[PDB]
Amino acid sequence: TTLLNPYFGEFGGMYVPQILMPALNQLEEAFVSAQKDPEFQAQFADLLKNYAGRPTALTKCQNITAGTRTTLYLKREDLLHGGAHKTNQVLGQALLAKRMGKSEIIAETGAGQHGVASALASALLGLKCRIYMGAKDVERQSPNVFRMRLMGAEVIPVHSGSATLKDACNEALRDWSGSYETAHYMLGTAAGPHPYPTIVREFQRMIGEETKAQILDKEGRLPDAVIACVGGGSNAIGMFADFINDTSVGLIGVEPGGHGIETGEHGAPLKHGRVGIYFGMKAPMMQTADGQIEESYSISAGLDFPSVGPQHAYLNSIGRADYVSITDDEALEAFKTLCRHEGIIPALESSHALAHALKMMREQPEKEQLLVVNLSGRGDKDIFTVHDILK
Amino acid sequence: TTLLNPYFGEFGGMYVPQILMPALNQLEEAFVSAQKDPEFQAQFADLLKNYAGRPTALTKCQNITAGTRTTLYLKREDLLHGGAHKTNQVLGQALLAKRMGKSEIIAETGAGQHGVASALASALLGLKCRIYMGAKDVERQSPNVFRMRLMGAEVIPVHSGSATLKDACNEALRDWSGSYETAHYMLGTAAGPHPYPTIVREFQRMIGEETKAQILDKEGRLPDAVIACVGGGSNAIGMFADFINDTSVGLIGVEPGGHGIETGEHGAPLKHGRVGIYFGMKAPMMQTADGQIEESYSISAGLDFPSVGPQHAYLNSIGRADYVSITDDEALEAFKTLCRHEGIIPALESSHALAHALKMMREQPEKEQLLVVNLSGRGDKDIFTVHDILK
Amino acid sequence: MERYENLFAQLNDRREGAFVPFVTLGDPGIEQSLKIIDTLIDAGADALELGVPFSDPLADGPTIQNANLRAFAAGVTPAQCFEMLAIIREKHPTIPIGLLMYANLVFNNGIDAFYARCEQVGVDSVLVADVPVEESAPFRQAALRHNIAPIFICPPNADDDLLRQVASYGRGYTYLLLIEKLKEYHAAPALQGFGISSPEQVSAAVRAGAAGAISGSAIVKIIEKNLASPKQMLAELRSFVSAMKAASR
Amino acid sequence: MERYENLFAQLNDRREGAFVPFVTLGDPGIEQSLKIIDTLIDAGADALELGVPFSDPLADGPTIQNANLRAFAAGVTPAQCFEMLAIIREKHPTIPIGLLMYANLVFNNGIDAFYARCEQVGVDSVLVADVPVEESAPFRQAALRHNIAPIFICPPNADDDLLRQVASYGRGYTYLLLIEKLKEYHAAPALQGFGISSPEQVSAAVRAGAAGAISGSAIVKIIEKNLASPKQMLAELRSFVSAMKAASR
Ligand SMILES: *Cc1c(COP(=O)(O)O)cnc(C)c1O
Ligand SMILES: *Cc1c(COP(=O)(O)O)cnc(C)c1O
Ligand code: NA
Ligand code: NA
Repeated sequence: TTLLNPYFGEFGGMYVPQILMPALNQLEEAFVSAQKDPEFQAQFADLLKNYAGRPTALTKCQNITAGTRTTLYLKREDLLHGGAHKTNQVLGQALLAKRMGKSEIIAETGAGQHGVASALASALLGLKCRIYMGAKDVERQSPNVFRMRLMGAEVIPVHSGSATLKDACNEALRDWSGSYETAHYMLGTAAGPHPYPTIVREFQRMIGEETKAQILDKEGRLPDAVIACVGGGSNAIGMFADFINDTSVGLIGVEPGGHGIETGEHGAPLKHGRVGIYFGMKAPMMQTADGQIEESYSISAGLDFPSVGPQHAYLNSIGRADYVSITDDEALEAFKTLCRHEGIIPALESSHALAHALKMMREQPEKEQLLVVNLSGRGDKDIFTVHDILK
Repeated sequence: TTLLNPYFGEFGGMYVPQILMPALNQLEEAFVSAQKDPEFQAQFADLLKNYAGRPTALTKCQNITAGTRTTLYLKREDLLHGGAHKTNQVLGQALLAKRMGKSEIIAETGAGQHGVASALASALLGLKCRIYMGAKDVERQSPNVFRMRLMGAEVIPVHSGSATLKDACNEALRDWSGSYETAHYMLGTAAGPHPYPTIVREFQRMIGEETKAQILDKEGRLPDAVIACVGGGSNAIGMFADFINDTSVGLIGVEPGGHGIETGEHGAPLKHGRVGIYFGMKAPMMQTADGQIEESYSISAGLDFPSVGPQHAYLNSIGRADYVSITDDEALEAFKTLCRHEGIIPALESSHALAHALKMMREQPEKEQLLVVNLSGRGDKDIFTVHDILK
Repeated sequence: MERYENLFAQLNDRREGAFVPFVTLGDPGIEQSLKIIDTLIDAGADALELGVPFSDPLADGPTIQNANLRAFAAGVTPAQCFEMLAIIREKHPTIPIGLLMYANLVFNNGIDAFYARCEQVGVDSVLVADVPVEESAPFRQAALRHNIAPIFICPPNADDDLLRQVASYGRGYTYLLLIEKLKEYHAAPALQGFGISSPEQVSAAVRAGAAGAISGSAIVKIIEKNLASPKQMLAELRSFVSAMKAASR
Repeated sequence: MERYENLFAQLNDRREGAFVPFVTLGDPGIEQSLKIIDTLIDAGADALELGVPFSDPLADGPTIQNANLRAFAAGVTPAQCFEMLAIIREKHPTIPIGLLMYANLVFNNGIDAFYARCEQVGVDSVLVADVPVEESAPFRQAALRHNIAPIFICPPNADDDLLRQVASYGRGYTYLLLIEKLKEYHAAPALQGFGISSPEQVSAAVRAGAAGAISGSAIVKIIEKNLASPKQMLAELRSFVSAMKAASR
């Protein structure tokens, strides 16, 4: 028994051990309550505005599209406090934890962005925060690890399995199984068991709502398409949400193609994976022929979630949203292109979205189109990675 | 002959070789013209808003002041595009360069923040950018150096003299002496020869204007004091400007005390230096008894300017503004305090301002006071520096 | 078949509790695992609960997580586990055999096909660790079609509604992690799991009204501790199981 | 005194141009600098333009920047430069001596005190590199009070207004970087600076109507090139200055 539908077509559900169901029902109930509570809305709006920096800008990029009939706008989540869209929903989930009288937060992270976002929200709202991070990721994200500790969060390495995000995902659930009475599991993407896909979307939907208002203000009409990278699906569903009922608006999700789909070294489960049941949901997954879960590869560590939010798989199934992939090289070129022509350093994650937009423009330069790319985050953190590759 | 007064009391002036005076008069004339040009204002407002992310937030910090009668707000310039207030004025100066039909930009930088800001503004507005940076600073700011190049700017190391900011300052002027016809020197702080102190203040004054409006909205009255760090003086004069005629509002500038004023290892020329004539202006300077210019020391590389804007020296002389200093250790503590209690990582520069505010609060916890600290920038860039020191 | 029903009836006819040990198939190797299992049975195990190694066992503690690591290090695959299951059933015709699975290994090549494979090798029950009764429909339906008892965990934080469901949906045995209410709703015989690592806990379980007890990790711990000596491993396993079984009598 | 006036009158009485070499006091060392200077004079220099090493010579090219580095490496200070100036004047009573200064070294211990010190050691003129005529009031006033001629640069991008000012404010000589207009406004005799590195440029300067030429860096380049051999340095300096002076005749 649930208050909201846990499924998006055949995808989604609550595939967790029986011991975790009460925690999920409790969470669902608190969210439904909070959503109809004007005081909760006002408090969340206040943090978003006065703490995180919302609304974010909608930047028109004229240099990049010169000579073409493409008009491109970038929704500036890179300007959000923390440098990425991750901040929007952790603030909402933190407020939900408090509403449930919870005083501790459990969070998982791969590249460290979510860990840092959970830690900053916990610091602000007086919550004790413990973060699980795959030992392999701990080793390669020292900066983000220190930021977490600087903010008072307890960082715990995970050596089990592949010692990456998925292994951090299991460890978090394990912990929560026996601490949910006083602790809230702050899941980092629009995936996992219900009500998380729904909750994260709702707490990221201001991205699309702002974008709609801004584009109408500046162009007097809706975009022909909005484009966003898809690691787990949060920034994308955040951007897409408010436009779903606007049938004339294309929704384009970009999965990491890595070294190339045909090489098998990618992170595009939605279009190249296989439906499975893992991390509490039925969704497309990166897995072996035998059913073992595999890692997603990408030059961008943030697009590492080996699956994808169930609402995206559903939007794809009915044809409402289209999903494509962008390789490491295409994303690297988009990254350099934005730095040089617009003076904005995009996160390598966001660069995938930008790269597809660049492709839409370049392939048909005389096609009149109004596009919005969700610039999910800033790429100062990627300066080293890109550095090595170049020259 | 000038259109505006080049002096603030005895401080300021235009102490440059005769060959540079036409460039300064030309610049002054363009600025005066631009200031009364609504189209220039609208274009500058548009970039500030839709590109840089203005207005920035005014964040109330409740956790940090708990148990005291101090109410503290942080003006969030760390949320500005680029991560610091530097961006405001480079956009204005870039627009001025174009207004003068200039197509190239010359800029100086120590910690690299200004270099990066000049480079991003140049990229956005189609300007060819060359930046001078002391070889010693080039060596210790590889990240910012790469960011500059990623944005298309040409970075040129300076090995002359102490190979630091001051040496970069001379090299820029040298270049400009024989290229000002097509190139604009984008000075990085509220200092140097007239009209720069005036221009930078005016292009940073939105900081204080926004702060006033925001504080009136949220508290219904003006701050008892606004506090800002002072490296060269731009973020501080930016914050102070709009409040100067509000006599009930204290203006507090914080110079870096380094290892301690008494150790001589500091960067507080305004209160502990000696008036001299350098970098085109008469102002307090870090110099030997003989008249040779010395470097300013601070745990924070951004507070390295060995002098201070002439308007601050003037505001100090008449008693309108008060200047104090904060040591490396006090700034490190303020840095950790903000991370842990508010989930915001401040730039080590800004931390000096915060540290003084913390002192005002802690020394007299029962004193009712409404303070605003200008959080000039974010401290992700300082994560390494702080890392080493700790434990 | 009705191996659980026959086991519990026989155990009741002698006021005895059931002792069910759990091990991971292929841990630490196929050969050694088969020997471990034969030892567990010779020592007195009434039924077996066998895990199939999975990459992300989000419902298991370190003991089990490491057991899977050892198995994977040995190259154990689901296909090999099923070959093992067949061999085990061919040697022991009556002992109930239950699998502890993760939803994906069941759903991978089709749920019906999985349970059909279970029936073919002679498995008696299947507990899917990450499938709550709320999501169990296709699983229990498939299980029943192939004469496989679907097993459900009755958590500590359970309520009356969950108890009614577990009683209605489960078969073979109820995995207890209350006993009166379960009997009241005609639930499958309850076996006490979690924390069963000493004879007194077995006796305590039977005394509480449970039909038996499951040792979810103690067996695996003995394996873990004797990896260096296969012979000592079997010897210690025998002593432990023998001691645990006697406590059910 | 009126050393410049006496020099130019004497040069005119023989249709000769003035050749003024520039060097940095104390470059590459105090001892060697004094010898360099005595050599420049023995070779035919009509007047001297001497720089006092400053930390941030924002108005000088690499040649001069390096010259200051060498001097500072030798521990040369303004106080030592003034001791040198005294020694130089005591050996040569009539040659005009002009200093090329940076505002801070002049303003440091008080502007009047600086010019008073100049008069005391026998300096004739002072050009403050970073003080435009717009900011020169206290400097030229102090210079005149102490019988020191304030020198101003007449830049290429100059205009009529600047020309009138330079003519009105300068004394000794006008540092040219036009000649008719200067003479028209009764400006101090103009000396051509910038780019004077060959005899033909000297002759070209005098032919253009200038009273002479200043070699702003060529002398320093010769020093730079012969740092390894002090004796060859002096020898080459002599040949260069001798050649440059003959071209003014
Ligand atoms: C974490 C991250 C992503 C990937 O996560 P989603 O949940 O797919 O949005 C994308 N962009 C940035 C900048 C991120 O930090
Ligand atoms: C450059 C910088 C400063 C110092 O410069 P001012 O001109 O004194 O403002 C202060 N804060 C930040 C973050 C800076 O980048
Ligand atoms: Na994914
Ligand atoms: Na300073």
